[PDB]
Amino acid sequence: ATLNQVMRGCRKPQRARHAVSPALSSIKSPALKGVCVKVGITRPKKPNSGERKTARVRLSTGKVITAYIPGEGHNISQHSVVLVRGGRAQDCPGVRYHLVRGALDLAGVATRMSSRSKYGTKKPKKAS
Amino acid sequence: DGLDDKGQYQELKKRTGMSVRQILQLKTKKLVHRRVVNQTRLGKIASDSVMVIAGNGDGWLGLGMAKSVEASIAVEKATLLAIQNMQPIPRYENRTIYGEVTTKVSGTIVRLNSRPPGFGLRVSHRIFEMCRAAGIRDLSAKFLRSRNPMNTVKATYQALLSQPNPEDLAIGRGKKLVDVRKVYYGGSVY
Amino acid sequence: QPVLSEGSREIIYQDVMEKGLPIKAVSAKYNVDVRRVAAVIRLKEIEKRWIKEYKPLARPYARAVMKMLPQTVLGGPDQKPHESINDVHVHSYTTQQLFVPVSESREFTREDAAKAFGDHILPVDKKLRVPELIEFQKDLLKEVPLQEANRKFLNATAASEAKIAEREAKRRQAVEDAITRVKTDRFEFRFQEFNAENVGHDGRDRNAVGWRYGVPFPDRKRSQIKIPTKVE
Amino acid sequence: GIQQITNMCSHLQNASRARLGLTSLPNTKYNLALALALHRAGFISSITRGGPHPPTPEALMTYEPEPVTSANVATRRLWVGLKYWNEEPVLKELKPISKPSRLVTASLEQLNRVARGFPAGYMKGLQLGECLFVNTDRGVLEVREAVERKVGGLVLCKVK
Amino acid sequence: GKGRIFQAAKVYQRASEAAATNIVSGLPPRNPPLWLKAIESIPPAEINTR
Amino acid sequence: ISTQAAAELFKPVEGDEPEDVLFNSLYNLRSVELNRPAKYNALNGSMIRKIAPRLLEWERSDMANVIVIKGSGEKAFCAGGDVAALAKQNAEGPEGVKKSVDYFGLEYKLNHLISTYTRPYVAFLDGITMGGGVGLSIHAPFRIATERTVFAMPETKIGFFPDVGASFFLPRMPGQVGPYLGLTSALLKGVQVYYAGIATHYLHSSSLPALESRLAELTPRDYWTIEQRLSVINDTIEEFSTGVPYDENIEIGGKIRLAIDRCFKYDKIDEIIAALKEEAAEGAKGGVQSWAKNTLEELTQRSPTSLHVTLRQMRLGKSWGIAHTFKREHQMAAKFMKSHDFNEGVTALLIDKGANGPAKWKPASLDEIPPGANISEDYFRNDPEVPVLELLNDRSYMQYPYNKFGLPNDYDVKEAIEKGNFTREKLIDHFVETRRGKQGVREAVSDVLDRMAVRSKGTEHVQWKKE
Amino acid sequence: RRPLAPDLVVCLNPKENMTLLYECSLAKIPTIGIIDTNTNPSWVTYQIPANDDSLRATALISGVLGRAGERGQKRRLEAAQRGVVTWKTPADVQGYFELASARAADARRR
Amino acid sequence: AVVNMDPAYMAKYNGSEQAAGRGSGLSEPPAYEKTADEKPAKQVIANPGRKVPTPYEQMTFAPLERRLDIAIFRA
Amino acid sequence: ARYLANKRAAQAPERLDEVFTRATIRESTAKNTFVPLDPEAFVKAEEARIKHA
RNA sequence: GACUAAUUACGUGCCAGCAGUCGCGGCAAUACGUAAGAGACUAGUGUUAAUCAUCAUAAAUAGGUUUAAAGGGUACUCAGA
RNA sequence: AUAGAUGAGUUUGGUGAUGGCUCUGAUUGAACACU
Ligand SMILES: [K+]
Ligand SMILES: [K+]
Ligand SMILES: [K+]
Ligand SMILES: [Mg+2]
Ligand SMILES: [Mg+2]
Ligand SMILES: [Mg+2]
Ligand SMILES: [Mg+2]
Ligand SMILES: [Mg+2]
Ligand SMILES: [Mg+2]
Ligand SMILES: [Mg+2]
Ligand SMILES: [Mg+2]
Ligand SMILES: [Mg+2]
Ligand SMILES: [Mg+2]
Ligand SMILES: [Mg+2]
Repeated sequence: ATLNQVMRGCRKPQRARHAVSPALSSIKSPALKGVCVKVGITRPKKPNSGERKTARVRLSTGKVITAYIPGEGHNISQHSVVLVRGGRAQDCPGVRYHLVRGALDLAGVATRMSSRSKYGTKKPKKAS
Repeated sequence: DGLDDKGQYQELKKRTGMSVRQILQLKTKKLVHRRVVNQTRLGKIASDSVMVIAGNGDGWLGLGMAKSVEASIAVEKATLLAIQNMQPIPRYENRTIYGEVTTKVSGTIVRLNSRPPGFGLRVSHRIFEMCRAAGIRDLSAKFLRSRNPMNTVKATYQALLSQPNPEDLAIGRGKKLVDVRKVYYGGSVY
Repeated sequence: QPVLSEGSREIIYQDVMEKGLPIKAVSAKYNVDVRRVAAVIRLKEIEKRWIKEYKPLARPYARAVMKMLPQTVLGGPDQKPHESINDVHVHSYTTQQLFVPVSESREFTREDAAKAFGDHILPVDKKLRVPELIEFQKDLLKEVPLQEANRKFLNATAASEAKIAEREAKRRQAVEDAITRVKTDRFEFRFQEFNAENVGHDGRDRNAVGWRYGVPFPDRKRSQIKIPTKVE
Repeated sequence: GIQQITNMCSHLQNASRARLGLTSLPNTKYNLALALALHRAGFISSITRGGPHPPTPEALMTYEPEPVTSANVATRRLWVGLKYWNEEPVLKELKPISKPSRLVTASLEQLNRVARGFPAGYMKGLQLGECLFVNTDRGVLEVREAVERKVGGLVLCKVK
Repeated sequence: GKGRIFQAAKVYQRASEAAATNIVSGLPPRNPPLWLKAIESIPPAEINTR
Repeated sequence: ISTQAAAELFKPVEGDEPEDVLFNSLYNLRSVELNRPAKYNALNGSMIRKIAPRLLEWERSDMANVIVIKGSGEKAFCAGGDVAALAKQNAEGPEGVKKSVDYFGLEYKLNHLISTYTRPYVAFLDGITMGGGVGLSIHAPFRIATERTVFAMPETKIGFFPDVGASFFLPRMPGQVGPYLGLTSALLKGVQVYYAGIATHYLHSSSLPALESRLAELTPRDYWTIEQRLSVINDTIEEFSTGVPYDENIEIGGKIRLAIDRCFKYDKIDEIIAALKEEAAEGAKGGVQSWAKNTLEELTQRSPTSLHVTLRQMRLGKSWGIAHTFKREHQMAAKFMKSHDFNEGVTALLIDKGANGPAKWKPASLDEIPPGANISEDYFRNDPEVPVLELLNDRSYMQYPYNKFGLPNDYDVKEAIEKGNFTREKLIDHFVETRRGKQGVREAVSDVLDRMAVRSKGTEHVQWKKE
Repeated sequence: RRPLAPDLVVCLNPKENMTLLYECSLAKIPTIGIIDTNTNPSWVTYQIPANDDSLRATALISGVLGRAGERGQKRRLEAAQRGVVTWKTPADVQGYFELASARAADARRR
Repeated sequence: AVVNMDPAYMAKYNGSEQAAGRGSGLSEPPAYEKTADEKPAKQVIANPGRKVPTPYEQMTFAPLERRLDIAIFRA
Repeated sequence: ARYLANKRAAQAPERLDEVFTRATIRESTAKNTFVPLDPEAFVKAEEARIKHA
């Protein structure tokens, strides 16, 4: 562009990129509380295979999102208050959130030894 | 002294003209390693194309490149070619290049800048190897267009061979190009 | 690197305190940096305090350690100079790679090189700690006898320290003429005078006096220095 | 105007790229000012005002140019001798900085910074071999000739 | 540019630089080619200038 | 001499033209071009003050490796000095006479600087070279002649003497050619300047442009001695030679050359003219009757005082140093400004352009000077009123350090014979090979043997005729 | 030993063999060539502008360069008789002398 | 870093000789020619102790040498 | 002081080593920028009228 | 697992699960879970969210549009350059 | 203020480009999990 074209305002902001977790990025929040509208299973896409434990959560802001339940085995069900954070399930379409394991109603993996802080597991205290 | 257990440095010992013990004292480094493939009537044929550099650390650098079905053989071909393609690289005070240089190799532009003493090798990983092998200690580099591993080494090596020669620039213009830092301290302070 | 032996430290103390020679002369004589000569005197003065106050010296520790370190003996045997007293600091401006185009037959000197680096830069001829050595070496070039060349060197160093000692005297005086000491029943109030108008054209002057306005506490910033930086 | 200096810079690049021993330029005081500085800096070999045909090569300095009047001012041209040393042109690159669309002016402290190889303003630091020509009230000068005389002005072009 | 890079005019400059120092740093350089001193004072002539 | 000391000694005096000399600078070449073609590039104080500072300055450079001096037009390189102006000043009392003595002061400081220059110096004698033009050339190791070259020293015609270093170059030329060229003021043209020895090379005027563009390419090493540098330039000039004329023969050679050695070997101009009459006489075995008669008709026209002074310096200059020569000539020239012949010869020939008849010297002829008379010592005695000439440097020598780049002369052929035991034909090939096919060696060496060599041992070998 | 390469190449028809001249450029070998009006002068170090299609001009140029070599060989062998060698041992043979004395030095102790 | 300046050199030379030639001083013959000549060329004028590298890389951890606890351990 | 020093430099004489080393440029080209009217503009205009007719 | 400093054994068998990017898991998995070891930071450590820089990735400094995003169907023209 | 300018993974049978994405650096009036 020429100096005249720039002076008239040719330079504009690049088109925005969609966030990984829009429900949290839109309002600058790190996490949000919500009630489980449904707790079921989602199927990955072409390459991977299995059953991914997901939950349809109604955030405190009114949005209904699908969150992934990390870990082996969970305790939440219909009408369960859980905390939601960012991060998505890469192979699951529409699952753009995770549930916190040490959340209100969702419990941490009991028989967890490695990476306990990721799954809200208290230390076994077997030594004491 | 039984150092060459495979007779690989026998031909290189004739071209260059240095003992096998002196050849092993060079600073070699495998910079680039590509897995190229060619489609033939008999199916794919995957090769290992590698680039190797060789230098003394005191103003000599050589670039070798070869491919082979075996990754080990390609590294030896490139090493022999790198040790025989060594060339003297001019250095300012045996620590940096003369002025600024910009070389282009097929959409890969490299810009090398001379820096004062104590500046260090604030350059990318592959340029750090070439400078640390040729004997350079103070340099600044910048890729402008493309970061192709192969063309970044070819453009960097070609830039070190096309530095502005102050002795020629002076005779061309009919004017001295006085080394201010040399007159200031009464000699070259390496 | 070697260390000044116990005998050498004493020799330095006598030439500067008893013989009254200038520090620059003792530095140039024994090839000891003026910063080290000034330190050997301060450390020796502290020994005289201990010896006077009857404090026991760490003599067992001193002897056993001095044997482990290389030493230079100032005096009869002049084997090598203790250190280089003419090391100049490499200024940032003098580190740049400059190739100035000039006529084919110009006499480009160190004065011209200093200006090629900057308008305010000085040649190494003026950055020496004992700059009288240059004028001393120029005398030898003029076939001046050594005994006379040494005389001019002492008078040159002895005269330079007179100006330095005179500047410091007038300096400290101006620092006291600006202080009004009012003695009260408990303390002594010191009223230092200053020009409250020297705050810069925008009020942002590094040397301005007063707690600056429009700035919060930096107590929550990383790398914040909260310990004394100068024990004066 | 500045457009003529911009044409003089690109033309000399093309004449040196073609390894021509001679080259002509339109006869203007502005082109003559820059040519005298290039000759004064040692980038060109000669400057001579002449007609549409180059003067005799051998007797170039002793050439007798006729007076320039309104009867021939339209055919006058400045003939420049180009240098080539070590199989390389001495005037390889002539990159303009101030253009018809924008006239870039530098201060004395910016030229002092660009002379030692540090960027300042829209200019960049000079490296080994590069030169910079500034159009000042004292004539077209080299950046190191300008800082010596302590003046700024319009930046014309950077000669590699 | 299909043509190749001919550096025939710079054989002396290139050969004299390669012979200045030794590849084995810390040793004196070997004897140079026998032709280096022959054309020491016979530089090439300027070419390609129109 | 410092840079400022030179700029202060050669200040531009009022009346100096700004472009009497054109100075060019190329890669390794520094050029000086005299630019007064209308006046045949005649030297004067204006242009001498522009050349001396440059030569002193280029001498402080390591990038100026070859110095070339030349003329502007196609007719002259440098046709004498501004002697016509000196004759006018001399007629303005002693105040005007010193102005002339100060001119020769500058002119000699320059010739001494050229003779003792510490860089290769080349002169393109592409035109008439007389007077001042001779001083800028003869003292150089390389002196290139062309078909346009015309050498002569017409000083005795104007009641003067060979002034610019001629008291050092002519006395030590092969045979008595020095005194002959100085006294008779003979005029050599083209290749004859190259066979005589005044020029070291012979090229064509059209090859000089290409030679300069090549001299500029020669980049020596800083550690090369002056000898190696002169050898590189000597081999470069011999590449642009297109051969000497195929029909033009050596002018001063054979009979004429032998006559010069017999007639110009005395120390009295009266005896020299007496010997010439013997050659011009009928039956003289020399066979140069036509030549002897012509030279006689010339000497009678030259100033009789100049002949005595000239013949005297040719015998003394043979033992003088080059620095001591320019100082003595500065004293001699001072005496000529006061003399009557110089002011008369110049005013009658140059200012009047031959009008008012010929000149009228102090004595009407040589017969007026009696045998016992000695009109030379007066000129060879320093004058305390004239300060000694202060040269730009303290260098000097008794013989040119590098003056063996021309053709071989009697000295070279003699050394080769007294050293080796060559033969007639073998000796000629010794020089044709030693000089690497330099044009004119076979003709020159052949001539030297025709005069100063005889078969003392028969066809076996050849020795000199002396003994 | 590594085979020998020429220290100088005199090509009488550069236009027809650029493979030879390009290997001399890579090997840093000076070259002389007869450059005709259609030949590229950048292929050789020293050009001889002349007609390369005439066997009469090629014989003259070649004969003149042959006399040059002959005249140079005569001086080299004349200086040798006086005990003056105009060259130094090449690097190839130079290294052999070093390791040769080493084998003698090894047996020196043993 | 610092550089050592010999007063004897600065008293006899003003640094002009360092800018001879084409700006970087006169050229010396290559190493394969010096020893060949039995006569060694005159010593080139320059400040003594030049053309020796400075170990800047070895000063990476110099700031630590200024702490009080470290200085006590170095004493 | 800052003004006098800066004005002095802008009007200082060139360096002597720069004068005795720089090549010559004929003043006929380096200073003759003025272009006057053709002195023969009237004679030529009268001859051009005759030829055009 | 690689980017990214740091390994084996067993269990599981495209399941359970890991995953910032590329990916891993289909019965002899250094990528999942456990065990031990190793590499790191430490009264903090990870994760989520955000900002700058990376990004000459809206280029005034400083980009680009034959074939990859991008030359208006056309050039006479007011403003403007 | 003169030291201050750096990359890495990932499209292809393969190669060179184009062009996003992610990681590498610093940080928060942060929140959460394990402490
Ligand atoms: K890209
Ligand atoms: K002429
Ligand atoms: K992939
Ligand atoms: Mg994916
Ligand atoms: Mg563990
Ligand atoms: Mg042909
Ligand atoms: Mg790893
Ligand atoms: Mg994990
Ligand atoms: Mg695991
Ligand atoms: Mg803490
Ligand atoms: Mg279209
Ligand atoms: Mg439309
Ligand atoms: Mg359309
Ligand atoms: Mg395809």
